[PDB]
Amino acid sequence: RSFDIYSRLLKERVIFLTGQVEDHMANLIVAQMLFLEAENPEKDIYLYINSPGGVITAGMSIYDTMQFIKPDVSTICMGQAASMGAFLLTAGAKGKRFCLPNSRVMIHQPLGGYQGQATDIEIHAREILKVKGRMNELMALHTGQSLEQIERDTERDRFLSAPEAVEYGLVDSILTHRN
Amino acid sequence: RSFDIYSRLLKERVIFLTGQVEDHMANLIVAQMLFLEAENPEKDIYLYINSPGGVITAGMSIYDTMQFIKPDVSTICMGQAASMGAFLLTAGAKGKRFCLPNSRVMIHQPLGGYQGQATDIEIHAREILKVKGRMNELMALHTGQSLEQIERDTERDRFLSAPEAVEYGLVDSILTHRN
Amino acid sequence: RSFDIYSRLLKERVIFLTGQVEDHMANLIVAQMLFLEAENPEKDIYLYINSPGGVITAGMSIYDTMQFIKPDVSTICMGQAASMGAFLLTAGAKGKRFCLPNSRVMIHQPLGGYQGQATDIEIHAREILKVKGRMNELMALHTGQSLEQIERDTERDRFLSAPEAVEYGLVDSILTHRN
Amino acid sequence: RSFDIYSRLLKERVIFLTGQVEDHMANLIVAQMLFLEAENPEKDIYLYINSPGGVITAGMSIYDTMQFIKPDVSTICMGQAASMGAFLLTAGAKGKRFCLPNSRVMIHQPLGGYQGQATDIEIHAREILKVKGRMNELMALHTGQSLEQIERDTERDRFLSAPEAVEYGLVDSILTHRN
Amino acid sequence: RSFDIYSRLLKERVIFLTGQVEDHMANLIVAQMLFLEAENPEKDIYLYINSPGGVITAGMSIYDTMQFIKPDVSTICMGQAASMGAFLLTAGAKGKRFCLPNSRVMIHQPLGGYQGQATDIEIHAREILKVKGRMNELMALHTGQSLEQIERDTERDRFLSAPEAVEYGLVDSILTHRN
Repeated sequence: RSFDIYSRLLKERVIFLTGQVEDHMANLIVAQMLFLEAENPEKDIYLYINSPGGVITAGMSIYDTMQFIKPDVSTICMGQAASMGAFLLTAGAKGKRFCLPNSRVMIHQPLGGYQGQATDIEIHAREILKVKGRMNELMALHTGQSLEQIERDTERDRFLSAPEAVEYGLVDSILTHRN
Repeated sequence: RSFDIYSRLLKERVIFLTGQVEDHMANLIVAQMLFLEAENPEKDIYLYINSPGGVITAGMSIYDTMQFIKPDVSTICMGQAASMGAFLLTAGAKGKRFCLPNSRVMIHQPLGGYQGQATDIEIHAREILKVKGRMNELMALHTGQSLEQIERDTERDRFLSAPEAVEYGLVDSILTHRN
Repeated sequence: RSFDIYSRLLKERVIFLTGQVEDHMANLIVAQMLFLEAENPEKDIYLYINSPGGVITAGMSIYDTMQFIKPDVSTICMGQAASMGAFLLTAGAKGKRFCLPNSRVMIHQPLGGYQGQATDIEIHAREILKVKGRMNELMALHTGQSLEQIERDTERDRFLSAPEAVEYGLVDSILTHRN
Repeated sequence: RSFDIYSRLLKERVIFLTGQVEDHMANLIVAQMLFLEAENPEKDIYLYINSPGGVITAGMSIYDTMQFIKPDVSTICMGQAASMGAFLLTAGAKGKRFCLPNSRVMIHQPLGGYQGQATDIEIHAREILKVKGRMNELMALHTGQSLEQIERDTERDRFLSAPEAVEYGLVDSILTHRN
Repeated sequence: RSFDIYSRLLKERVIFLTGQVEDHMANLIVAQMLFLEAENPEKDIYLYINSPGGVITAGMSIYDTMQFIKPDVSTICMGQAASMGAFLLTAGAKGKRFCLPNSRVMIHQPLGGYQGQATDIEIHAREILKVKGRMNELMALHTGQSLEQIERDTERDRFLSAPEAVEYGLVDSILTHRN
């Protein structure tokens, strides 16, 4: 009886990624993902996305589980998919990634901040550059775009309307009307 | 019986949109729409609106779900419908957008801001202005008012009574007594 | 059923170690493991990790549990698993420790701090060294390096990507894709 | 018999695929497979492969036919399997793909070339890419690697030894001695 | 025996049209058909096609022959069927035109060239124009589309995947497995 709306939508194999991406909320998407694999490792899974990004590693826990699990993971971004939100979005299974008409996307680069000794600082700094780069490769690969474009387009906050994210390979098309 | 009051009204295809428009409440509304559509994609969906407005990207996520789903979304304004609230009110299926007798409407332009490097400041400013356009075009369409007209009317706050709102074209008519 | 997704997943014998490691969530993990050993001391027990590190005594309460129960413990890594979370990872039963593709490890030495009289400062100072003392050996032993290598490698913060993770013998291998 | 050693070995349901891959020698493979199918639809077919690759269409006419026919087509790699030779190698029935101890494998992306007007250059440029894309998907399937693991690794000539090719999902096992 | 494999297959009414289309390999195809019509003028005849195209007149001796003989020539494309190749594929008996999964099709208008006195060039180009006219007509026919539609689609090389091919009307369906 729509006792719990989301639990109910989990029976249509739909999952919601909303807001701040961080460990726990991420973990709750993983746990859903896995649960759906088992309930049926053959049917498609739905990941709706309206988020501004967040802690990356947490963000990556979702990503790897989207690949790891048997079923294809379709993604539909509504409202906004930014930074890490844009990533998991374009990480949907090819041909199954969407954008509602006025949703909007944003890309940019790994953000961070360490504090301590010079020695330690080079350590964590070298690390963020590696991640900055991997994230760029994994993005080059899901978008079909060169490492040059990503690198340039992601050095600074960059926005895309629904048409443009399609035109960029980020999502495959625009769902305008449930026909 | 009436355990959970809202659940039961969701069974009468009634969803409430109350207060500030932000990611998590806007998301619980979209899910209500998806659930209602899944249960019966033909009967209209009734959306009551009493909100002061809020986060645009969160609003649009509601906007696109409304226009997406096959079922028509009848929007009803009680109390007030400001900014993103008015926006969503004027987006109910043409013909089924209402205002209870004393609800109130106000409209304006997007509010926001950035902080950072001039370069980054310019990217974010053309982006909110890119949205201002798209938002103004969309207003024009739903109300029938000309783009160029909605602009003049949105540089500043503009209040609308139920009557003037019927005339501005934001709503179709006034609901006074259940007949 | 699917009231608590973590509850349901606990059925497939899957336990999650998530976020900061401390006395109460650690214990919650200790109980889930104990609970499984009762429901089948023969079937494997899965333990997902995405921890940024935590407290030591509490970390051990777990460790010592993974070693005390009869069921084996396959640790899988998603997102990250620093400090105590890298330990517990490489503490999984041999050949059943894994790192998803973009997950990341990071190992270092026991952080702490004390306050008060000199006599006691030495007392707790001696004690911390003994803990690092004992921590390093166990790392060597679980990984395979020499109490000296491990030693080196953990004086400062140190990262290892998924691959570099196996090579150092922290994890048996990169848990690729549900095949 | 021995009058014609290959004809004699076809009787034992064995087909050799040797050297450059082009329409004609490929047609002959397709014709030996079609022919074996017609003689006995249930018995395996052994496709020995020692090729440096060649023309992709010519090969695809061999991959589709391989999959299409009812019999299981086991693939044995001797000497070398590169490019289209490695694709076809990995395309044999699951479990029934092998390598001899010193077979060496090499995978890489598609090669092509067009000459003409920019407009036409466009079509051809984008078709070669559509092809690289379908090709990378199929290598994902038959290997278990993720679409992104293959685009990554085939981005450039990658050499795999017998055990690495087993360890990678290209072939199922290494045949050393007949027993 | 299996001395000649294309012969054994001929007995199964299978004819291969491989690579370049020209008078002599065309004439061989044509005679193979007349032979199968005399054998048994009722049974279908299968024609596999893996060809980049070729000389038009040589192609029409094949086309006119397929239509002329009582037997229904089913057509099945492996690898690729470009230009006159694609023309012939779609010229197969109705409902009896196929494409294996990853075979590809390419369509386009007639190519040619003359050398001489203006008058002769006039008489010759006029002619290549009559042929384009008839080539397009016959394609509209066999595929279902309309004259206007083809000429549009065919002015420049155009690629079609097995699916797109069926969607377009060149082939009736995609053969995937022997059921």
